[PDB]
Amino acid sequence: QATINIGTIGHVAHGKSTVVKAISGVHTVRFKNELERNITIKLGYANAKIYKLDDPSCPRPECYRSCGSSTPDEFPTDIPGTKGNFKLVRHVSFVDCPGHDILMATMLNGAAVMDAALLLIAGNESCPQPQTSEHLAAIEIMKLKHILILQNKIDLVKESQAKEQYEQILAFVQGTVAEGAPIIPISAQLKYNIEVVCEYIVKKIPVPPRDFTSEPRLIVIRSFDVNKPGCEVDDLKGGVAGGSILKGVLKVGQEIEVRPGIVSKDSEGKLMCKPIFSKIVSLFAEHNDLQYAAPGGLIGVGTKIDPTLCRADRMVGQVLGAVGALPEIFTELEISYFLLRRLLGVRTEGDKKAAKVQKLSKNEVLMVNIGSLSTGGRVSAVKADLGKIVLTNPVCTEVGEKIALSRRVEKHWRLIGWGQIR
Amino acid sequence: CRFYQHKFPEVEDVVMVNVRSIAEMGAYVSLLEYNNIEGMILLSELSRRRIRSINKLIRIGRNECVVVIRVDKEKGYIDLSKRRVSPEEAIKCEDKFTKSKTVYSILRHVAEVLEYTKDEQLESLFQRTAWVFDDKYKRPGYGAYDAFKHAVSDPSILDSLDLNEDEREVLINNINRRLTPQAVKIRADIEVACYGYEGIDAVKEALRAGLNCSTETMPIKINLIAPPRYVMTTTTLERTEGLSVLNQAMAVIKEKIEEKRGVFNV
Amino acid sequence: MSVNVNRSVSDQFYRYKMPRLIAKVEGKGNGIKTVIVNMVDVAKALNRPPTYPTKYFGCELGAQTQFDVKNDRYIVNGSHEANKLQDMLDGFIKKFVLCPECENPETDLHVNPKKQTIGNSCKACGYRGMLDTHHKLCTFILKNPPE
RNA sequence: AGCAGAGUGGCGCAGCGGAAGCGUGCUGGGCCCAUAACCCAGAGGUCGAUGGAUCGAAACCAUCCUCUGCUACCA
RNA sequence: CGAGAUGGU
Repeated sequence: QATINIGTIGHVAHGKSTVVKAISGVHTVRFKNELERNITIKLGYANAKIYKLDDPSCPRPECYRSCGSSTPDEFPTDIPGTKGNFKLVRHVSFVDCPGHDILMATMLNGAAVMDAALLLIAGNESCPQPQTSEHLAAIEIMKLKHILILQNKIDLVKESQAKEQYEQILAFVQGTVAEGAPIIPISAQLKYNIEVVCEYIVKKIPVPPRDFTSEPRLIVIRSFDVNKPGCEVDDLKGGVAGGSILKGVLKVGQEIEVRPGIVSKDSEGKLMCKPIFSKIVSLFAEHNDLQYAAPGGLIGVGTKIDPTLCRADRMVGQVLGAVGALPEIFTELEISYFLLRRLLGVRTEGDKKAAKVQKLSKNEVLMVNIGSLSTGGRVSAVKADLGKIVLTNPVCTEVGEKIALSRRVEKHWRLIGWGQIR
Repeated sequence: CRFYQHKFPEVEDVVMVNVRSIAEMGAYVSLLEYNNIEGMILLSELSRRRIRSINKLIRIGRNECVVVIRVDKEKGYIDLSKRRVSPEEAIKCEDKFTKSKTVYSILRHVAEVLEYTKDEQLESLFQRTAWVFDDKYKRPGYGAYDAFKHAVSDPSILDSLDLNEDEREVLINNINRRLTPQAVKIRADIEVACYGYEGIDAVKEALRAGLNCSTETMPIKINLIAPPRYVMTTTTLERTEGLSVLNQAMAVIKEKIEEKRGVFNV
Repeated sequence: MSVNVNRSVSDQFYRYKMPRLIAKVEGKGNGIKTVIVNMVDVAKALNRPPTYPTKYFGCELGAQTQFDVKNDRYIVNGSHEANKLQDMLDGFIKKFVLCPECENPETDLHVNPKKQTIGNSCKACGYRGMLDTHHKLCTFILKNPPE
């Protein structure tokens, strides 16, 4: 399955494809009859292995040469060793986090399903790049301290401008996160130095505690593969959920449920909403089928549901567990909150409305996030630090420790702060 | 040879013709449903309004639709007109001609049996079977093409008379080589997406309950434009008969999930 | 080749881009035609009916124009090769839908044909009003409202 | 993947179960003192593979191939 | 009461 799961995180115009291939061998993609843009804009994945010879290097699947293919005019090459037998370090897979702040709820969810972060940096915009606070301040508030930095698109950038970038970032983080994350430089075009990223995901990142025998918990985000061909057109395979198990051993034929579920038809409102549950039909990980599974790793879980739920990611940010589980389900929320010391998202040569956030009012709709879920929140009562709200879809958590808060401060919502349940 | 019952055309009806020459008073023409007999279109009968050139109304070797305005039976004189013909009547003329050319393409080929020395065999093969198969129906408006279509579904039409084996097989083939694509002409459209958490077991009745009392071998054909747009074929029946099976299938498709705690728009 | 929608702006990164407009000169003297070949694709790229940009050339040049459903040819009568259109190919933007506050033709029209008025609105800075009363094409637009 | 088009004889639009189909473009001739309008005539010819009825196959019917178009998915 | 514009030596 896996020992750890790592989120590749960044900002607009930094690229994706070359570096996600360099750390895994897998092209991150979403299927569309259209050209591939500079970024995978919405949350994805890349399956991987990490392995070495007897001496520090990251080989190809043929071990004798590191020979590249990312540039048409050159063959950059080194010898890891004289065709030595490879050794696996540990089982790992990557969470391909969103490329634009428009998906900030899905980004907080991606940052919750990872055990650690890779934060990606590029020369395409001015030095004090703001997502170095925006991700890492939320990541500290969701208590996930495990962080690394990766300087990607610098193929034509001088060492003094590469310095000015990391040094204006090192000055900027003083109010938002600890400086203690290592930086790895690479080439995006030449695949130079990329095996140091592999070494640092062994060097910096610990294996986290989980309970192997306590009651099942799972986070789901992805509608996994089901396909059109068949002699029976309905329910040939059933819908498959992509997720990561938080807690408990899991097995084929176990009854599993999703906590927020759905609102029942012919209800007059938020009443009569219920969980949804079924027996697990199959399991998938590491390009193999399974009968059993464990906490701490990315997995595909097979279910009896209609594939019409799976033709798109309807299942973004959902919490799952054993049938009839305890954890409280919220369709309305009691909140206490705090706001960021600057407005955030983009920057240039001098101030662009970067002042402190204006207080909330009841005539508005929030986007609000809890655990690894998301919902839209409408106000019943509020003050500048405290409130009471009703939710357009239900949400769930094992404890009400934290929430994250986004406001329509302009045409689409931006993060403005965080809070707790009362 | 002649395609029809009678020696000469009747007055004030439409014939298919081919143009041979143009002169000072009119164009000279051969009628096609008769044995290439001579007739003429007068230049006064071509248009209701001024003519910019004649060559773009008529040119030699092209097929044309015209009414017969006068006939003298004894001398063999026939007068033709184009000013009269409406476009519905031109479509009707092409249907009469196509239904006749197909029947004639059977009989001309069936005649290549016995001695076949003279057109006497063509006229002898046209008489009896093919003539009594449509002389009875001139007023209703059918031709022997419909009797041949009846002889395809039941050969008792042929068994009623003196017969030849080419006259059986060539007749059948000139329908069946074109009629054998008796293709699908009805399918259903359904908006259903399924609530059932037991669906991979439960929906296998809704996929198979669509008709009662079949053989266990009986197929149906099922289709999909996208997952929320389900489609089914009504047991390969034609659009003149499958309308009952269409209404039953869509009702059964919704029933075998509304029976199972689903709810949908009727 | 391809171009910016208007050449009064020299910027490589300008928001508006389109295919070339190419035309055939046809016939002989005392009876010459200029036929525009790309006109349906250019009208689709500019989000207008193909009658309006064709009619604007006849209004400026002092010439007859033809439209035909039987053959899909759009025609400006007389010879108008090279510079005779290409000095003024901007005009359908430059005399109608440039905002006076900023050089950004992200601009829409709405017609009230019962009340002799054409409404105008640009998304770039919120500029709104009507088309001009001395300008030619207003008499054609009110008799030919948009789809 | 559901449904549709194309597979020149001359640019381009693709007729109908008869060997160009018609409106149009090109080239030449007539008419006029001459140019346009109008009139007339030209252009070397199995139109992707494999079967079958025909006097006949780009155009009556199967089975494969490929790209577009609208829906919209094995990816 | 069809259609019938124009003009380097």
